[PDB]
Amino acid sequence: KPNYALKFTLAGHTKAVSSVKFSPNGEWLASSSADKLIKIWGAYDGKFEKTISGHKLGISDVAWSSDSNLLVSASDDKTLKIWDVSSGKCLKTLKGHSNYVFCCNFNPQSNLIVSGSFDESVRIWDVKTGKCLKTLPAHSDPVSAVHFNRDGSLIVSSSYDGLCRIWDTASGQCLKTLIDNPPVSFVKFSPNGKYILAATLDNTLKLWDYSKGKCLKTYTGHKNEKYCIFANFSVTGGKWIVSGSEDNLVYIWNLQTKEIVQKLQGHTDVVISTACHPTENIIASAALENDKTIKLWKSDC
Ligand SMILES: CNC(=O)c1nc(NS(=O)(=O)c2cc(Br)cc(Cl)c2O)cn1C1CCCC1
Repeated sequence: KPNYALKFTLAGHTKAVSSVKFSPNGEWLASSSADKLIKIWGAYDGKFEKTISGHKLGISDVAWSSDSNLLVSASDDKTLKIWDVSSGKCLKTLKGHSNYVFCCNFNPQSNLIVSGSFDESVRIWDVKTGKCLKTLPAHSDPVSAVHFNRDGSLIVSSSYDGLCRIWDTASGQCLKTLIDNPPVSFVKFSPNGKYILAATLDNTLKLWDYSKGKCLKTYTGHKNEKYCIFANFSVTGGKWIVSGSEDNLVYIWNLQTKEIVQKLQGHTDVVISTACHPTENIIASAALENDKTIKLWKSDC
């Protein structure tokens, strides 16, 4: 079992935090908030680095380019913005969605951005020009998550409509639909690209072989019936699953046995987002508006 212990609490956001993400080079943590701001923090000591501003309404998600030089943010103002992290300047505003943008990601190559929106569509965008390349009629309800696989050739999307879908990046064609149908609040590809991890608002995480349409594992015991809470694979030490929870705790499961191996206590509101450091056994966690803080935790395995 891991032994994550609190090392830093990071205050500064003035509304609920929505997303935390470590930069791929391990140096930074980015946070987004309903307060319309992105904040950059040192990944190792939690020292505040800078505030990035420009969105007109709150932000649901942020994501890093693979070279850690760009961020993209998804906002209720119906746009995404591409930011140069070093200068804090908005490089591009991605316009096209007709309602709130809820989720976003770069592909590994980082020449594309994928977004999902309340408008039920998935859009694929050219990073260099900011132009929308494809609009996928992906779902019949808000899109809660979008993620590229390890080589960028596939996209997975989830939605409140109860579906997960796998898309061919180049053609935009839907290659697979996984379908009771509780709302899907989060999905991402596994590190080895063969599985997807999906959160449903039945307080359950499920590890699916999407090619076979078989559910290999389920992770339960946490509380998730309302919010789109990020889940993570922890790949630096022991193989874990990490998720926030609506009972204010961080949950950590053994990937193989599905046993809860740790619960991290300290937040005073829903833990809406967690993130796992790329090389060290470090977790970042973030909570809603009774709390508004980010916590950094460290384990020996
Ligand atoms: C000894 N290996 C396994 O037990 C195993 N690895 C995977 N691959 S994975 O999900 O992508 C993955 C997850 C984590 Br957390 C870290 C890494 Cl590095 C990684 O590759 C799946 N499993 C089993 C088979 C179904 C569930 C457990």
